[PDB]
Amino acid sequence: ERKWEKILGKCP
Amino acid sequence: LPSFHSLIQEGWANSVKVSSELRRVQSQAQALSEHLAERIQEIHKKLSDGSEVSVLTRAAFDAELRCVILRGCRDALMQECRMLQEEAAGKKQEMKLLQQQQQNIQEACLLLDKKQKHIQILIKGNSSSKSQIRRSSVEAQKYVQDKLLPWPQE
Amino acid sequence: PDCASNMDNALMRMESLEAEMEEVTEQILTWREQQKTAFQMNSDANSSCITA
Amino acid sequence: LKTDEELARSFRQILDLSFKVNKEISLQSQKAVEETCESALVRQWYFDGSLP
Amino acid sequence: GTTEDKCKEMMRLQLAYICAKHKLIQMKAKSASLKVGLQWAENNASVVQDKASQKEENLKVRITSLKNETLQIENHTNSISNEKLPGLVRDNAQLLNMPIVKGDYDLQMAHQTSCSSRQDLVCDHLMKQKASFELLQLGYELELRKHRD
Repeated sequence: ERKWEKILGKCP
Repeated sequence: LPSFHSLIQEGWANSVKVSSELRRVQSQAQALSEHLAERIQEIHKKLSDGSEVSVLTRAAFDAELRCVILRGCRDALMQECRMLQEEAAGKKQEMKLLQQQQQNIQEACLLLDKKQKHIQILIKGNSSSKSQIRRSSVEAQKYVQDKLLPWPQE
Repeated sequence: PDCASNMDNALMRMESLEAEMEEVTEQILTWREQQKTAFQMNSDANSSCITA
Repeated sequence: LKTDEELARSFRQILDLSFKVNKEISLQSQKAVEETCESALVRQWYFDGSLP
Repeated sequence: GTTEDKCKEMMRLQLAYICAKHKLIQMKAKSASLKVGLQWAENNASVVQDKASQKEENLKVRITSLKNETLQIENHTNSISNEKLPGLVRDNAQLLNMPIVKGDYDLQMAHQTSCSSRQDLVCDHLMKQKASFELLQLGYELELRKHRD
């Protein structure tokens, strides 16, 4: 979750 | 009907089958890599007479070997891409059969509603008919009393 | 005698169904922790390659 | 008669143990691909097909 | 929460499928690659002794030509492994849901057929009752006609 929110600017 | 748990278990069993093939292909790739290294070393020992021409011939052998190994990798990836594309095409056809079942489910709902309206009409019709039979009985008795029974005196 | 003989022959097959459950439990738990040693050692191995 | 219930309670939990172990390993396997491929290419697999 | 756990379980299944299938295809490609390399090395081992008579300038050109072909094959291999292969593995992952959708529609169809049959049974009973009432009603009309004569 945290890995990809940090790359999307939005919670996956 | 395979329970959702049996369908997920069949999905996981298929994923485990994929993971078991991965281990088998891994061990085969390791043994082929060792046997290639022995054969490169044996060719290398026969070229040991120390001269400039031996070194260039060895570098040409290593360059031709590298080119062949990469060509074999590309062609194998293209074959697996084709196999995946055929598998996806087959499932897309079973998708069209599912759309046709959804349409039959909608038509059957409309049929259920039409039959339900007809049941309501029949219930109302039978209640009316029961009421009409009661009136017809009273009409026949009243005709006998008012019209037939007086005649003997005349 | 045949009642006793057949009843012990039933219980030894119930004892055998306990034994298959605990060994298959240890197979599942053995493989669970085998996999983690292979996943760990690949992180150490690839971290070493950066040095080159 | 309660050993029958308990064998039937136990194997219906060993099936849960197996399923749960396999999710622990598959999530660990997935994570290794997502940290050996470029995070921009993995992002193009998972998210650029869905992004407002 | 039970449908959410089942959907998370299907997502885990699709993600496990993607990771396992992607690694499998990469290892199949490496295995095929080594097998072709071995076959080429064995077939050329005897020929290296006789080629020791070749002039030095021609060997330099061959090495440069093979380095250029090596670079073109690496670029084509990288395009398949990084773009086409992940895409097709993902589309096959999404289609794993189809047997579940199939099982639900068969259940709905069976349920509707049962409801339709039960509606026809209710209709048939109401029509039998209607037929008995119309016979009784005609009986009164015929009686009234005889009374008029």
